[PDB]
Amino acid sequence: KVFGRCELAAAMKRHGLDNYRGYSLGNWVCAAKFESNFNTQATNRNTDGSTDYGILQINSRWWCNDGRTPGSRNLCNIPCSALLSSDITASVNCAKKIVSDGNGMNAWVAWRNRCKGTDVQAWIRGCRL
Ligand SMILES: [Cl-]
Ligand SMILES: [Cl-]
Ligand SMILES: [Cl-]
Ligand SMILES: [Cl-]
Ligand SMILES: [Cl-]
Ligand SMILES: [Cl-]
Ligand SMILES: [Cl-]
Ligand SMILES: [Cl-]
Ligand SMILES: [Cl-]
Ligand SMILES: [Cl-]
Ligand code: NA
Repeated sequence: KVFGRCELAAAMKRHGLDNYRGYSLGNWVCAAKFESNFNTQATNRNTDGSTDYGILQINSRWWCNDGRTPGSRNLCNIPCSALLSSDITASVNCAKKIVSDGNGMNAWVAWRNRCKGTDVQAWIRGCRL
């Protein structure tokens, strides 16, 4: 599913991401924009052999099982394919664990490089939320 911007903001908000670990909703929308272009089916191989999955590009080295990432863990206790669903529940539950791991949203390199410190409120402008 390719979410619209406000459509994703509303779903993330409903799932409790707004101000989760202190990160406002626009941070999460910005991260999803640059991680997946709001496409739940996005997948991208990393150089280490892991793969990132779904709207928030959650990686298989630590967070989900894809059966092809040697030495990796599955700390969200889910198959990585569950992160590609139209329904973002699994991705959000897993993202909550990631952003709690110690470095906050810096875990998403694209957030650090493209969203951190910017006017992230713009990502929720116009939305009836
Ligand atoms: Cl915001
Ligand atoms: Cl881009
Ligand atoms: Cl894909
Ligand atoms: Cl992989
Ligand atoms: Cl995801
Ligand atoms: Cl594996
Ligand atoms: Cl393969
Ligand atoms: Cl393994
Ligand atoms: Cl999803
Ligand atoms: Cl933080
Ligand atoms: Na894994």
